[PDB]
Amino acid sequence: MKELIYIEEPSILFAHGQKCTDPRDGLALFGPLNQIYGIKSGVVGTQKGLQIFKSYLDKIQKPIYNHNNITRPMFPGFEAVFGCKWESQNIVFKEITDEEIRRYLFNASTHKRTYDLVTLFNDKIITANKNDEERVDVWFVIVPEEIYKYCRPNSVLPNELVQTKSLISKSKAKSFRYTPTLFEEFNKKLKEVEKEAKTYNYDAQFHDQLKARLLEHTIPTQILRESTLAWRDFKNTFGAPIRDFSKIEGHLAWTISTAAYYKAGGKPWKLGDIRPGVCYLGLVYKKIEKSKNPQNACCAAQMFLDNGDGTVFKGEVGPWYNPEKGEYHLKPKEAKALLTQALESYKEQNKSYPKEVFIHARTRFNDEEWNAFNEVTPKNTNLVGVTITKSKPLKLYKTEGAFPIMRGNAYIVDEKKAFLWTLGFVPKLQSTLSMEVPNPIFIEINKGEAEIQQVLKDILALTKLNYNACIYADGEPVTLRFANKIGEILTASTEIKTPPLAFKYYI
Amino acid sequence: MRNKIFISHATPEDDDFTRWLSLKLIGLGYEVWCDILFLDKGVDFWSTIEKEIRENTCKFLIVSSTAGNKREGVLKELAVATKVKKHLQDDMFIIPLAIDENLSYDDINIEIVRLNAIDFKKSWAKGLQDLLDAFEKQNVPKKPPDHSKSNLLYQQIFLHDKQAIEKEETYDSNWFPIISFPNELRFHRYDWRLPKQFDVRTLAFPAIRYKEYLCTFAWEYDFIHQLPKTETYNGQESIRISTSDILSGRYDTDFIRNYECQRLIVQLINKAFELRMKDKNVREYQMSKTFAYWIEKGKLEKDKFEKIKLVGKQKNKYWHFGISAAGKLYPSPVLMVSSHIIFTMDGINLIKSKSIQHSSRRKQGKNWWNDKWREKLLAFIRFLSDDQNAIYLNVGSEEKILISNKPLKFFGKMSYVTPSEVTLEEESVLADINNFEEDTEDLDELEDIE
Repeated sequence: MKELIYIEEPSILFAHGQKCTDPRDGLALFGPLNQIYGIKSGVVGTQKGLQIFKSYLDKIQKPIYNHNNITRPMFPGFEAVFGCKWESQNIVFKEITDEEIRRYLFNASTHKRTYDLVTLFNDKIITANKNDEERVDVWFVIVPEEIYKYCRPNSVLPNELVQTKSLISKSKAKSFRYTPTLFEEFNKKLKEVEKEAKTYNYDAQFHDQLKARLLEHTIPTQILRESTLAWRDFKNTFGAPIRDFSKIEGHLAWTISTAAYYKAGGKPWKLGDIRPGVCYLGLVYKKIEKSKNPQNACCAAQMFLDNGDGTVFKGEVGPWYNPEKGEYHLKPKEAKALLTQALESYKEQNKSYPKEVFIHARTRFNDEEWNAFNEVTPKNTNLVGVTITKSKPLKLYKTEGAFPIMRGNAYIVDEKKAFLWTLGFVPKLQSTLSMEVPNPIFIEINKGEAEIQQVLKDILALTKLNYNACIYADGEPVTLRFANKIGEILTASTEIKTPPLAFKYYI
Repeated sequence: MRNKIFISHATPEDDDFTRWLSLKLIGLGYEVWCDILFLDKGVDFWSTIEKEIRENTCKFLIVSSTAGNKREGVLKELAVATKVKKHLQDDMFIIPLAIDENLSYDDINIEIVRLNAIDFKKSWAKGLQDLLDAFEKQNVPKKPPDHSKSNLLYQQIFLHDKQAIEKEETYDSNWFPIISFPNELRFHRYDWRLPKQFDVRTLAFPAIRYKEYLCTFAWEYDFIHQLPKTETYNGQESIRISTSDILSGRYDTDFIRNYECQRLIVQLINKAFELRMKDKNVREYQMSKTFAYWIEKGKLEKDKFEKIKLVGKQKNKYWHFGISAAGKLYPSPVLMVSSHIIFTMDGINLIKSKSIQHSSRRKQGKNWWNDKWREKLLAFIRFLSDDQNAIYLNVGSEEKILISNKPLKFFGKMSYVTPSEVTLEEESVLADINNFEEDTEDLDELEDIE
């Protein structure tokens, strides 16, 4: 037979120096890692949205129970968990009337409707952030259900609800930006055509476009649908709720509270077993569909040390995508610039260069890119490149019982390639984190020298640093889980030049 | 000396709360007694409870809930605490904790109405702060804060059976090892004898075109029927390469590199699997770039092989268990098999829409757990076996590839305590609630079906 090694469950540190395995238990018993004075919440949306938000806050100030307290522990209340007040009083509210929404919601062009609505919300948020004496820690956007339903890339407005026709087709707009040279005094009709073509520069995703347009202003934002908070009030034709959340009310309260606390400036938890001087980098790639060159892509890197509070660096845009292989690679100069920025940021934060640097990516590294990375790594620093992929399926079925393989079991093929099970049964929750039979992630050390068991432990630990959702563990390490989301936000607009370094603006 | 704090409450309900306050108080240095932490289910608890109220308790906390005001044990403990309070002349011996918003001050026992309860209803943190202020004002004994004690108690009591235990677990995989390979890999130099437009996938045995050669494990005469020009072909013109040298990495010649030979062997294994599937009369479902093979309804007696069901029903649609295989050599020479679910309307005719297939597969697999997947995969693989131990992939008239029906078994040294499957059913029911955030684009195909 082939032997399986076991990787112990990574413990996470909390307040008073206490360690636990479940973020919910640690938060409930000891509280977050650091305390904040309070949360000054700002709300932009309809009046019904403000009432729903206030009701949700008043509800989460008091405990919420779940049917099964083992897998989904209860919510002891915001003040009893985080130790900071989140009051529903004194909220900076910027109303968006239903007439304003209806003015832009009934446009046939998805891009134009999304751009107009996102412009309304973003202008309200920016004006409040600039002209108000009261500073807002986190801005909460209560998006009505109609906006969420009709402002997605694949959403089509029914022909009965179309009030304003589209002045330009998608292909004609894609063939405007690159052939601007409008070069003429234009009738108002052509100026409206120009404006819609410019709206085509932005993705049709409401959330991603709002995040991209609010990045440059360093304004934290949390986007919540109306039915996420008041799902009982949103009923279908049969009388039953559209989305039944009666079994995850405690989990939803946990997730929203943790996200709001993290975005307000506080760090909930961090890794309990920290290796000093270790820096993880996540190489992230996203294709720019609006580029003249189909090979163009946007490259991003994310740096995490011991907590989820990370640093995001945006690389230059150039021909990184290789259509023959389906792999992304940076040219030497851009790779050197990205790694130099990351290492200098680490040196600024921690007063000394890291002892070990791990770069996690979804594709193998070539020799040119790796030599570029090594040319900027100090002589006293170890640089390792690791690829984590889900495309190599090794399914293990337990012989006895219906429950899957326990989380943490690993299979070491050789000194550089190994299988790790970040999904499976969890003894603490007495249940499984993934349906069917969990898929292991394939961990391969392509470049550099590093012990495989240490890399497995580090990746399992990094699985625990998801501050957007207060779940026990994720399927992927934090260095790569938010690759898709961060890439989409960065590519949602072509006007982003110097995005902020802090991670709280990207989720 | 009386230095303990007594928390009285209900067992099934008032359970989560007592935990928070208790741990919080013990972490702050207070010696706390509550039956959740210090009572082992099965012992006569009344004598110990009465002794702790009468002899060691300084403050008696009663959780005032709707069920707390009616539970018999809570009332008995309150009576004992009232006797002790009258004995000690300490009018603040009983400190009520109001946690239920629906508990009016008239529904609280008349003995408890006269005592100023601490408002835990609005916020548990504010109630804890009020409790700590009251305890400080009453000079309740306490030790320096030691949260490690609370953490240790939590781990010992509420995580005893919820930890990884040491026990060997044997895991069945989906890799089926290859017992043997043909002795030689042969490159028949057909040149003209092989027309440039001949599709080698139509040959009775696996073959690959490489330059002017034909790469296969089969002999020259195996293709005389389908390539009559090769009847006059000399066998000494073939380049015969040992398979063991290829697999072990000892093969080094200028004609072809070793990794190319390994890739050709992988392709030949895949082609032999395709031909074997066509020999077993299993239907084909075209995936993105590979093929999945499923069993038609009525082919197997009662749609079952070895008491394991392979074809079944799901509402108006039928589900079929299918496999898709790819050859692997590097970890070990095995035959990798992946499990699929393929749906048909009447058991024969496929469903053309891809999103219907995806949604139905997710819906059906949500309720399929480890045991179902393992049993169905093993039954399918035993359906393809020619003897009790292995399945034969024909590659020539005299050369074959032997693949075991027993998967490559894995074993680990750490296990878990198996709970009831009701937890699995609960997770199945809860999966859709989480998935309703990513599945709002597949809801139109369902209306397309109706």
